[PDB]
Amino acid sequence: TTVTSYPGVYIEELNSLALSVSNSATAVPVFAVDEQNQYISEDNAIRINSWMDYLNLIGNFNNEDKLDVSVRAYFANGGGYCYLVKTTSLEKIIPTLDDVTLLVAAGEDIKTTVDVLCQPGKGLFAVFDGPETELTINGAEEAKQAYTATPFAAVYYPWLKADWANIDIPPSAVMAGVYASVDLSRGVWKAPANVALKGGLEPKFLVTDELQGEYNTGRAINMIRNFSNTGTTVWGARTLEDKDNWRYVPVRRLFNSVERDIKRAMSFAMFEPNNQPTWERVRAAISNYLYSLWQQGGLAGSKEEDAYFVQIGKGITMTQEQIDAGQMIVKVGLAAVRPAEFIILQFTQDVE
Amino acid sequence: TTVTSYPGVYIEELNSLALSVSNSATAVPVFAVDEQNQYISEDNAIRINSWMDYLNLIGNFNNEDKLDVSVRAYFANGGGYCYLVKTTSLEKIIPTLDDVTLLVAAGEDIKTTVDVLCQPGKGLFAVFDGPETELTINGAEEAKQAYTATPFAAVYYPWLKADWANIDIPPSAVMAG
Amino acid sequence: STSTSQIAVEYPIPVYRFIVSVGDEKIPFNSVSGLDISYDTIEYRDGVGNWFKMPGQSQSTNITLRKGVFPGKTELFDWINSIQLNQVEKKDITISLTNDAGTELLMTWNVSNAFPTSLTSPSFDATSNDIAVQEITLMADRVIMQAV
Amino acid sequence: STSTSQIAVEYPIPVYRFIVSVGDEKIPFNSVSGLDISYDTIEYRDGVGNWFKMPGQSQSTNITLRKGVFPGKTELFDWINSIQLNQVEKKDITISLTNDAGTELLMTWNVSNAFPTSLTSPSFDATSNDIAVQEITLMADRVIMQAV
Amino acid sequence: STSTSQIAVEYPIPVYRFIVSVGDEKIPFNSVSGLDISYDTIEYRDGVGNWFKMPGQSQSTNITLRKGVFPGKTELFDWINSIQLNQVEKKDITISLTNDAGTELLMTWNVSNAFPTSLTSPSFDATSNDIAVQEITLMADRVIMQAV
Repeated sequence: TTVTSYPGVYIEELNSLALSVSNSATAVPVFAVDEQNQYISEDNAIRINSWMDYLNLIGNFNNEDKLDVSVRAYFANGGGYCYLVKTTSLEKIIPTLDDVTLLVAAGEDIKTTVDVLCQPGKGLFAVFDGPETELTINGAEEAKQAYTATPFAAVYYPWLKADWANIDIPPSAVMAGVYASVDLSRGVWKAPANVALKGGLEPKFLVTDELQGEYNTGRAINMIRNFSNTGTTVWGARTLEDKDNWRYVPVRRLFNSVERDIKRAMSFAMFEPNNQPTWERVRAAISNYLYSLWQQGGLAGSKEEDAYFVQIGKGITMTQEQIDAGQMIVKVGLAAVRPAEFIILQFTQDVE
Repeated sequence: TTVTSYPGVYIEELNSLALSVSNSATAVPVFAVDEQNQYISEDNAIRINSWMDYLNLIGNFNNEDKLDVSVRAYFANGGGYCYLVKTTSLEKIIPTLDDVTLLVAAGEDIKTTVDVLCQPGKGLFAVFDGPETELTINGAEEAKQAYTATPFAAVYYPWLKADWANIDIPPSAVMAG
Repeated sequence: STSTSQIAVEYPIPVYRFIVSVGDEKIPFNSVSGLDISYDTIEYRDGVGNWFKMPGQSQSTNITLRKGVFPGKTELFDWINSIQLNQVEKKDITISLTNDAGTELLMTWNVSNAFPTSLTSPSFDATSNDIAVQEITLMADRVIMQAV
Repeated sequence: STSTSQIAVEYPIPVYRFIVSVGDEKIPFNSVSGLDISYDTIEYRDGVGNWFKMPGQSQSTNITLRKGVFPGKTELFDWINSIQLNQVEKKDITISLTNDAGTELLMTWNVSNAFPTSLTSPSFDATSNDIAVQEITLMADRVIMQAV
Repeated sequence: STSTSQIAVEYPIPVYRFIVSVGDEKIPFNSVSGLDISYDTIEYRDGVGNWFKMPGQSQSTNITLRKGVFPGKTELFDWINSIQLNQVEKKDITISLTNDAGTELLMTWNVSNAFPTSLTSPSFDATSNDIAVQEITLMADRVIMQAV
């Protein structure tokens, strides 16, 4: 690289791109890497703290690599540190790593691993790609058939393209950075839609509004489409579940984030005596956290007693039988905010 | 329900309702239970200490059951522990149980048993329901004719309704609480 | 002839038996003071005669915990020593009135985001028969009182 | 049946046995006072409702040492007499709780850069049965408390 | 229960810890004042009713740095003494809010082409308990504020 013999200064001339670092507490993605990738090994995650950290692992930035153009688009949008796990050993390493929240397919088939590791208990959310082909409003319900109906997944359709990238960029890798950029500036409870992409991105296929109405309904495919005043922007917040409970990705990612923070407060109660002075410390630790989250506007309620409730007790939640087994049962409820998705203007010709 | 192998924590997601417990020294009701109830047996009282205790005896909360919606309305208003006696063996178990004070018909015909066990000596008070039909100011003295003139009984007329309950709730079960 | 379970329901609670828990630790304290809610009052008054009184801006909660000096342990001092410029670890304090040999709480107070100011060293005194005691003072927000 | 080595670990430390050491000298003192940490609090409050409380600027440490008047010795006075305009010799003061006939310290406080203000002369009083005592007051920085 | 790395991201920055660097030198200052952007406003208004407001000509930046008098050092004075007719050495001033024992900057202001006018001598005063302080005033251009 550079060899330094005299103290001096050095006025080397080279074109290397440098991206500014960001720290994200809530979004740590795991990029699925294909086999025939000679840089990372099987069965260990390589933590990449920054774009410079990634640019030391590989020698040159490669335009032809699907992994290279996906990682650069991730760090240009504001992503923090991420892990790089190969896709065949992917189901063994994600349970080892504690603080992993996102699971990102950078143009990879992770549909086998997402069914077996995305459970209601585990905190993994899994954003992956739409189909690379230009689809139709006509054969539209067959494209939604290819994806599973899990509530933990979101599909973003158009593979983005850039002037620096030779190949088209998978859209899930830019959305791991948009998730980290939204939650840092406005919070996890805010939806990641109508946010502009900071990198030099634009969609490969311009999407009509009538086509987006087909895909938004049943197994919803969010779409990245260009607006003349905003540039390119994300235009969906819906998961793959059509049920009214987990329809939107800000509600699903809020519940994933809250239960991870409650996991850390219940870590200190581990292996403490199972009696009442522990339970009133478990309840007090959760009640502080949900109150300060409600004060940030994360939970929807005018009255503080409407936003959440916590219930521990020997009469209430756990039996005398279950206490002797070693169990401790808490009930938490939350009231998330839903995003306004449609705005209907009525224009009247007479003013009255 | 839940199986625990590693120590950890568990972030199971399920909708189950939990009611806070209360201890009442003065009011211990006995809920009359109809036959064709597969959960309780004849000729023994089942002490239900809490709503969670009741929710272990039956698997699911049932909107269609007259007993289910009456017990949940009882514990939501602040009732303590209660007994569940079937209505045909009801006249044998209430003399066995010492501290029973209330006798609650949760939509049941206990007019035969109330005449034979509510005496001036025994400490039983018996709250039961009004008629389920919407009555009149016009035929009003015939509806009072259906009930006995004992001093130990009170009749609360309108069968209450709730958004969680599919059927209408008998008003005597909310009045034990 | 009061029964012993009637006293648990009807009688007032004595102050001297309590548990203080600072964060994840629980440490025995000699006395706890302060810990009260307060509100400023806003008063509007106009010319026709009506006088509006309102609850206003809440006041900051200031707590004082008192504790004797024990020979191996300084973890009240290490909390206040860790203050670099404005960064300190804030933690939740819970006071809880208990029974004798406390396996059962009777009342519970909860304090949020408490951080230390003004640790007070003992007054060394050659003609005194006392234990070395220390007061730590905490500034916090949101005292709430929980039943049982 | 508490053993005598259990009391050395579990029991609180009495205040009355202590060693004060002013610079290189060690001198017997009757009482030591003050010697506490303190912090101002900075409070930010904006319109959406969130209220930030921070530890702020530290406060200056002021210590008061009390000592009886002995017939040959004035070396508390010679320290405060040596103040020319702003130049005084600052020295470190250490207080240390000890055992009986102290060969073993239990706790230790350390004061840095202490210099004297306000030496107080005894109050001569013809109807009093007291010893002539003197208080010296010290301004300093950085009280730290050391275990053993 | 705020973590200590959350306070580094969410909490406001206290003013009292800062580094001033005048050219190649860095010198400790007591206070820095002024240092603000400003713009004149141009207003056009015609007869049909529309009113145009515009940002106009920028204003000159005037900074005031305050510093106590130290016995060996006059390098605020030697800068203002070197003014021959219109020739003075202009140099860049950077203010930077830091943490305690600053190894890490939090905010940074940059001033370009600052040169001294109006060095203020201390007010000698026989009945005052103050330090000899000096204000120097700087005229400059282009205050910019840099994150970290």
